[PDB]
Order: sequence, then C-alpha cells, then structure tokens
Amino acid sequence: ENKTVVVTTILESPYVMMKKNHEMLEGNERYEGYCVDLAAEIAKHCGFKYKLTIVGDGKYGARDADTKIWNGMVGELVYGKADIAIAPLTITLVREEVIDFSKPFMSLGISIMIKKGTPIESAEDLSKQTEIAYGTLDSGSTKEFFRRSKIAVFDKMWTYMRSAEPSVFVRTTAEGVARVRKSKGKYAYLLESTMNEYIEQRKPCDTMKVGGNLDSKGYGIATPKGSSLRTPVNLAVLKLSEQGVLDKLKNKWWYDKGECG
Ligand SMILES: N[C@@H](CCC(=O)O)C(=O)O
Ligand SMILES: [Zn+2]
Repeated sequence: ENKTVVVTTILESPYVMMKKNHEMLEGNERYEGYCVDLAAEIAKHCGFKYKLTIVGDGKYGARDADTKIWNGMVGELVYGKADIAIAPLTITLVREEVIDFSKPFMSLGISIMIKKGTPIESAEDLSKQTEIAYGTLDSGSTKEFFRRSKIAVFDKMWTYMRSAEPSVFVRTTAEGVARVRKSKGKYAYLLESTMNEYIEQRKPCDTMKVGGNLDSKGYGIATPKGSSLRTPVNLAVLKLSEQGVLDKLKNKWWYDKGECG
C-alpha cells in the first residue's frame, strides 16, 4: 500500500521465462510463466505494486559452510535486496530458520528423470548399479536431501555422487536435462517431480519420470523475517489454493501446451 514490492525470482521453465519479444517490452511484461501469473494474483489479493527481478547469481539459496553467507533468492531476502520471493523455492528447515514461507502453493517430491529406455525404475536401482551416472542440481534442496539422508539407499547414492568424477552435478536444470538427452541412457537426473513432469511434455519427448517420489514437500512464497507481507501473502496462497487458481495455472503451464500429445 506504500512502496513498490521488489520480487526475486529465477529463470526456470515453466515458472519464469523470457517472452519471445521481451526486448521490445518493459518491466514485468518482459516475462511469462506460472510464477509470473501467480505473482500477479498474489499482488492484487494483497494490494501491492511490484517489480520482478531475476536473482543475480541465478541460484536458489544455500548457506556456505565456511563463509556463512546465503546465496540465491534466499540471500536476496536475508540481505534485504528483495522483499519477497515468488519461485519454485522448496520449503526447508534451514531456510525457514532464516526467512518465513507461506503455506505451500505446489506439492512435489524428488524424482528420477531418465532418457526413455534406460533400465532404471527406482532410486534403489540407481544405487545398486554403476553403468548409469546420476546427479543433482549443484546448489539446492535436492543436493542437501542426499547430503543429509540417513536412509541406506540415499546415503549409498550420495556416497557415490559426491566422489563421482567427473562431477555428476550441474549448474542448472536445463543443463541436467541436456545431459540426460545427450548421454544415451548413461546419465539419469535427480530433480523435483514438477520440473520432471514439465520436461516430459516437451519436445523431443525423449525423457521420462520413473518410479515414486523420494519425498513429500512444498514450494512456498518466501519473505524476510518481520515483513508486513507475511500474513496477507500466506492468506492469499490459501485463497488461490481453495479457489482452484493454482490447479488452473499448473494445467496452463504443464499440460494445455504439452508437446508429447
Ligand atoms: N526447488 C529447489 C531447487 C531445485 C532442486 O534443488 O532440485 C530449491 O529450492 O533448492
Ligand atoms: Zn484473484
């Protein structure tokens, strides 16, 4: 109701993407995606004006164990470069310790992406074998999941992953997909089911989600501690949930324009 709200987001399909013609557009009109639509609904239910900005270091948010600094969208909120994050940003404990999250707007889990035909059905399968390399996004909740897991199978996978040479990790999702596509069934990618399910409906239609999800978690809208936005945004997400907006949006951006029939 007083100041333009600065929004940190990340270029990640289908959440935030450059519009074909963006170079001829100004401001928020540059971008399109599920999070852009969601930003707009949240902004009008809460009554604020906003500026979309893409995170500077193109990352999600992790705390460096020696430096102690938060990078990613999280750091932008921690250090006060942004007022709010509207992104496929996973609700985790170490983040919820330093920022607040709204209730989840998307439910998801860690899943496996394979090039179609790869003889893999599950995480147990991957752990039990050696021909097919597999990794995660370099920085993010998927990598931490494996880092911290006490469960045999995921420990076994982490043990392999962190020592694998050359690196099984990737700077971006799109980097992970491309490596799956290019690697003849010899790389499998570990990513949240949402992104898996999106790519699966994307040409050349050569990838696929196998098996069950490895976990159950959420993406949440993040705000810095003490923000006057915390409560109105949490309420808006619930309103958008209850009225079916979040299902319309997921359908719009995953399935309405799916290329694999
Ligand atoms: N959504 C994740 C990033 C993607 C991933 O880690 O697989 C996060 O907030 O860290
Ligand atoms: Zn509305």
